[PDB]
Amino acid sequence: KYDTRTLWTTPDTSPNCTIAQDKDSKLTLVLTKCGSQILANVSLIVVAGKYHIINNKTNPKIKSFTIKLLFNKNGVLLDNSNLGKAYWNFRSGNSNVSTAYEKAIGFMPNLVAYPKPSNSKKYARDIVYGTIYLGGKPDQPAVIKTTFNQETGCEYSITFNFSWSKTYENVEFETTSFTFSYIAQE
Amino acid sequence: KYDTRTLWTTPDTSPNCTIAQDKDSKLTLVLTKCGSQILANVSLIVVAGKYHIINNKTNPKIKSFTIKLLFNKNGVLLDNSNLGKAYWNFRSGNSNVSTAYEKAIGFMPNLVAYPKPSNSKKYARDIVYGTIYLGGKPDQPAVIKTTFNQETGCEYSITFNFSWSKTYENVEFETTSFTFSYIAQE
Amino acid sequence: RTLWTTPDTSPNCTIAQDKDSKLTLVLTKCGSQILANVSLIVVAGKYHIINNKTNPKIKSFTIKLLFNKNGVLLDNSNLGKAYWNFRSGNSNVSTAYEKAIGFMPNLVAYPKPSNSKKYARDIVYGTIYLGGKPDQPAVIKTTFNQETGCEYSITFNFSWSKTYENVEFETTSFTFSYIAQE
Ligand SMILES: CC(=O)N[C@H]1[C@H]([C@H](O)[C@H](O)CO)O[C@@](OCCn2cc(CN(Cc3cn(CCO[C@]4(C(=O)O)C[C@H](O)[C@@H](NC(C)=O)[C@H]([C@H](O)[C@H](O)CO)O4)nn3)Cc3cn(CCO[C@]4(C(=O)O)C[C@H](O)[C@@H](NC(C)=O)[C@H]([C@H](O)[C@H](O)CO)O4)nn3)nn2)(C(=O)O)C[C@@H]1O
Ligand SMILES: [Cl-]
Ligand SMILES: [Mg+2]
Ligand SMILES: [Mg+2]
Ligand SMILES: [Mg+2]
Ligand SMILES: [Zn+2]
Ligand SMILES: [Zn+2]
Ligand SMILES: [Zn+2]
Ligand SMILES: [Zn+2]
Ligand SMILES: [Zn+2]
Ligand SMILES: [Zn+2]
Ligand SMILES: [Zn+2]
Repeated sequence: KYDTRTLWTTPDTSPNCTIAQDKDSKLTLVLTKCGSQILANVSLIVVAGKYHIINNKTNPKIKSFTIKLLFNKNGVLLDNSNLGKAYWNFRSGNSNVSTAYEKAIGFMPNLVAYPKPSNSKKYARDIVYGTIYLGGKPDQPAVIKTTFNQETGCEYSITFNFSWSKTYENVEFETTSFTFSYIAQE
Repeated sequence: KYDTRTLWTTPDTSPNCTIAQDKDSKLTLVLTKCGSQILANVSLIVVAGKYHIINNKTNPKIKSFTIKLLFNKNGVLLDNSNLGKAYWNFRSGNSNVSTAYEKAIGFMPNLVAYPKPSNSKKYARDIVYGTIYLGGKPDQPAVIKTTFNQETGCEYSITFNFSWSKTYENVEFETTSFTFSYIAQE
Repeated sequence: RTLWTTPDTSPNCTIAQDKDSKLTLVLTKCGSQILANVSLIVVAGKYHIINNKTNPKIKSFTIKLLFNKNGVLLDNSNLGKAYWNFRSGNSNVSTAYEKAIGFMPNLVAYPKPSNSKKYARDIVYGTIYLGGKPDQPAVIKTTFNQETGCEYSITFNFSWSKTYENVEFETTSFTFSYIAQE
């Protein structure tokens, strides 16, 4: 059956995301609608390019990057997002429904909770911080900062900024999972 | 909506909470019922009075404060709570249903999991800890400690204690969001 | 919709000796994701009172839940089967469940051990606090489907790095989620 309460990337490892080069990563993102809140589960695997293997010995200034999901007024993912549109859809089993969705407003971050930009200092409640671990190692933390509706050129957005303090020496950027939630638009 | 699965403060910024003076803050709290667990999402904006701008040079020992939600046997908010009664109801759209609810036991913290204070041994599982960030700045952590059913003068309670260890100088007390869950009474 | 240990404090888990602990675990199915809430009370034995001045090398322990093709708990799990069932009130359904595959950790998200690249996404880390004291953290590492001799697994490793002196191992609560098998 069509799982109309889940919007996801599918849980496979095929690259679906472009951070620095085309399809250099798998963002695994599952949004499950529990009424007024979306329960969100996220991880990242970088498979190629600039962020695949971190070396802060050779490149000490490379300490963060950003993955943006931008949505229009109907909750449809915009082309300029880092996440590709071909496997972002409602769930069917371990895959997606066949028809590209036309409406997902119920999965969008609430605009009264998280107003869009701006020319307006905004309240911090539109941010959630967490920590994930590279390679599952407990001494390899990175910060995942999630921000709602702070991108311009869209109606809604979810942004993930990944950052770290440690001087990583050939560490592959693939992460443990993090769960959060946010208030839904409808 | 008439969303009988969500009890909330609404997502607006109208001050609804009294910490040190009348309506000096907006507590944004959303309780969403996923069967036997309540999914909770919380943030705080202090808009005026003593806790609005922290200055620990002027006030070295102001390092914490508490917001309490106290409930009767039917799950109805009691007026000694810091959150105002007019701001707390079942969801309708971005607003509240027009008349106060009579029962919300399904939203109350489970008394077997989290007993009221008594002569019996108190267990730590009635607490959840998280860290939120003032102004969304990653060097401005504060701890949110949430405690279930540990107030007297009520049948159920949810208490939020906000505290910090750093010496903050002119830092605005408005927070990022935190998600947690707890076991429901019914 | 809810698989759980019941929320009472009667011991149901064997870490170092028979029924030395109460694992309170609640798994609620929100569709494609399981919402999980976990805490631990150790009541007796080696892990009840931590004293790292006396015993410097007692710094971690593991609790394993092993499941077969049907989502049924295998009896070599640390958690006892008598206690683990679908909710009815504050107790359990009268009969033992035959099926809960919809509560199992998804095997494409979280594959069993293999001879291919092993990804970290099958781990969730959190911190809980012993005695509810903010200066007594311990790490709770949760891992999906990485045990052998089972179809599915959930494992909780508890560890700490501070030198605790006479600290009772009873934790605050931690919530996490994971992608469901179906
Ligand atoms: C409830 C609660 O929160 N309790 C905490 C209490 C409590 O606040 C007080 O007791 C009051 O009640 O405090 C604990 O800490 C006591 C204080 N303490 C002692 C130490 C040793 N060092 C020192 C240190 C300090 N800094 C400051 C920079 O840090 C921040 C900041 O700017 O303030 C913290 C922010 O949260 C962070 N922001 C974000 C968004 O993340 C920022 C940010 O990153 C930067 O600003 C950049 O923008 O930074 N730095 N050092 C702290 C310390 C401890 N270690 C041990 C080794 O570290 C790790 C590791 O990397 O290996 C961390 C890792 O996450 C962890 N892994 C896991 C899975 O948990 C591992 C692991 O435990 C071991 O490796 C074993 O495998 O350890 N290094 N440096 N710091 N603070 C307390 O009382 O114990 C903590 C308690 O939770
Ligand atoms: Cl009022
Ligand atoms: Mg909705
Ligand atoms: Mg102490
Ligand atoms: Mg299912
Ligand atoms: Zn790689
Ligand atoms: Zn297009
Ligand atoms: Zn290491
Ligand atoms: Zn302000
Ligand atoms: Zn001001
Ligand atoms: Zn600063
Ligand atoms: Zn004890």
